[PDB]
Amino acid sequence: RSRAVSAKKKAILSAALDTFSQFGFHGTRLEQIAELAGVSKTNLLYYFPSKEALYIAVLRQILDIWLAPLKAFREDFAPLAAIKEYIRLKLEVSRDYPQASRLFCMEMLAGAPLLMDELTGDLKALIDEKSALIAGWVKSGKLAPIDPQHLIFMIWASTQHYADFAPQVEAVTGATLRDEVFFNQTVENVQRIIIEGIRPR
Amino acid sequence: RSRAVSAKKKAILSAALDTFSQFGFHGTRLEQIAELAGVSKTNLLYYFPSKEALYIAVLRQILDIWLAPLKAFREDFAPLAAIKEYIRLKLEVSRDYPQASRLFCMEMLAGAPLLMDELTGDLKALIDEKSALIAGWVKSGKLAPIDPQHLIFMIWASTQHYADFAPQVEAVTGATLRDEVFFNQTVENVQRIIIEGIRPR
Ligand SMILES: O=c1cc[nH]c(=O)[nH]1
Ligand SMILES: O=c1cc[nH]c(=O)[nH]1
Repeated sequence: RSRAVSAKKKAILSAALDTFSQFGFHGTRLEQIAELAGVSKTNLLYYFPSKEALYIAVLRQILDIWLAPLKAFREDFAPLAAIKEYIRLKLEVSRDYPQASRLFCMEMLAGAPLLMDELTGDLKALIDEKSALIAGWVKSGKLAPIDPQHLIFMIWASTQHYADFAPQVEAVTGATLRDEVFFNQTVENVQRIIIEGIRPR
Repeated sequence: RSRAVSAKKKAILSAALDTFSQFGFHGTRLEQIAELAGVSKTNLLYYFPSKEALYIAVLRQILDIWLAPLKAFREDFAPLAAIKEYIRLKLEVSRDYPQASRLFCMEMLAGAPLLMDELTGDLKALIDEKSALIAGWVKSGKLAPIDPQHLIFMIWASTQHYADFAPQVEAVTGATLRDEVFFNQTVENVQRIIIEGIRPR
């Protein structure tokens, strides 16, 4: 129920996200997340009883933000239209919450030492469910023949690139996703290549 | 053509790759690399005169392997044909050099503090050139109305994804790129999407 209690959790998690994304799992101290969140170690431990708990809690939060649109897919959506929106939402999150993207990525680079079993469990189940859905777009003629998972990965890869690889994107273009023009150019290009790449012909 | 020299340089670069990717730039000490490599610190310093130099060297290796195919591009090439093969080769290097790929990615996550000059200098310079080429194919009607820079980033993103997000790919797929049937499934699919997506119509 409680909004106060949620406000406090979100503050700890937000503070945690920022520290972890700078110092890493092993480099980060609970003492510092507490300082930045404006709460005591005791209070932090009361909500997240181990650094491992907290860290997993922030990573899960990113997944929920990311997977929302995909969880929202239903058997009778217009597929191409749904995918365009998913791409858009994913690029919005790369612009808005790039440190989220970065931490998730950091954890991957280390081998998902903490998040692995979460990927093999909840994530896989969710992807299996929506792969079937997509295969059914394919089976019914609404999409070109494409393997669902590689398509799902492609959306993830191509949208997260702009946060994760921002320094390189900036290096070559002079721009970041916070330039409204460049955001739009990016959305148009990622959408076109992907969507035209899966449009039925 | 000097036997023990060649061998030490390789021992140092490999030791450097492994150590940096565990502990990061600042977590690493030259002593560790030297130790791991079976050379003294002084010896190492003759091959590479600072920690910064060594680190740019390992990342410069994977940069040259990645870019090889792109430097190859010329005005008269069949554009689809060439993009097809580029995708194939990029995924090959994801299969074979995933640790190198991961380190490049980490440097990106860090803001590219140490690599920026390379990105803003030589790499930009190259991508500007090969952008012009690709820009050419589009102008002449040989490709769809695309922005070269973003097509290149999607190739990078989708192909490097299978190395950098390998645990997640395996998590949902049960496969890695070492599994031949998965490797081919990945290439066909990444190719199918990007290629169909940039085909002129
Ligand atoms: O959107 C998502 C969801 C899970 N993993 C990702 O890399 N991206
Ligand atoms: O393949 C490449 C080449 C340059 N930079 C990347 O990130 N990937």
